[PDB]
Amino acid sequence: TGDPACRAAVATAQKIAPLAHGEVAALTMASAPLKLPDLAFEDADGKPKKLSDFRGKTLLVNLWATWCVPSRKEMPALDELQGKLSGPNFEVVAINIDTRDPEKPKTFLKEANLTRLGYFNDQKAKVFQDLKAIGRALGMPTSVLVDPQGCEIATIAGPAEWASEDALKLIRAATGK
Amino acid sequence: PAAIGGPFQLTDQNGKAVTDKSLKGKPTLIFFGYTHSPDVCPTSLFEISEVLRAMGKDADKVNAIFISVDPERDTPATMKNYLSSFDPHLEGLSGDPAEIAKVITSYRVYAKKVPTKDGDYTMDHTALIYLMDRDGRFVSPFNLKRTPEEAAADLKRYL
Repeated sequence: TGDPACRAAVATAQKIAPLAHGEVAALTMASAPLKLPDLAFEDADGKPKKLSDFRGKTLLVNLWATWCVPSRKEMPALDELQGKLSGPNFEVVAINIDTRDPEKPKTFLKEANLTRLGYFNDQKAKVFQDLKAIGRALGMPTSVLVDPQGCEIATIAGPAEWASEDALKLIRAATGK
Repeated sequence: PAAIGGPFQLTDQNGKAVTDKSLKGKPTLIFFGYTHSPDVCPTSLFEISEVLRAMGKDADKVNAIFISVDPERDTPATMKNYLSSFDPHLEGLSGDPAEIAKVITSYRVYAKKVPTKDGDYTMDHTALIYLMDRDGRFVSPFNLKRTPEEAAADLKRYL
């Protein structure tokens, strides 16, 4: 039984579906209403964060890890996607789930000059557990495009060229308000 | 002819010999995969790692054994660098094609090469975890579709 508040997110998925080709071809559009679990994580300053703190904006939620090469390969594109579309209506929420050497992922972003993504993390990797339980963490990386209501619009298991024009078009269409 | 498992001699990430007999005396998790970089990462090794982490000091009382199905690219060296991001209780095993082929037969592991279009391939595999008892006899698959706490509590029953 799909949460009725997420039926509007279902509607968006059907509109932008023709934009799910090329670089963003591996996106599986939501066909049923799905409210995401309120992922609990931290920001760069150690303050507790939840997915519901980002209510009101369309989000791209990514889970990445240092041991997952393609997850760390796509961090520039996500960073380029941020700042290009971030604003009152959109954010990329990239969450690191390294459980060991917490300094390693932090160093990755600094040494690669990726400063637009902040540093959200869950060293418990429970955010991974959260997506796995609802069939939205089939691999790493995993990324979910989430609406202002915390409802699923789409999901992709694996990396993508997020800074490409194919990627940009679907997000721009998905975005509102 | 219908029983899961068989004899083997492989080499761990530290160059030490590990066999089916050295794995006796403890409940033993056997599972299969590869280190070498894929376009999308399988989660089995990380999930076992999280179970091992959930087990605390009891992680010592079990064997957790990761066996390459891609012997042509996986070495102790490749295993060791790869395993350094996961629980230190983990063991990653290598060998010549013939010994891996021999383990693959005994555990009925699906493993076929799948070209990854960028020029390389992915070794598509059986993602199943095999539970073996203290005598190396097949018990059952070990379920990972639950929290690492629930899986850890399950594994502690055999301790």
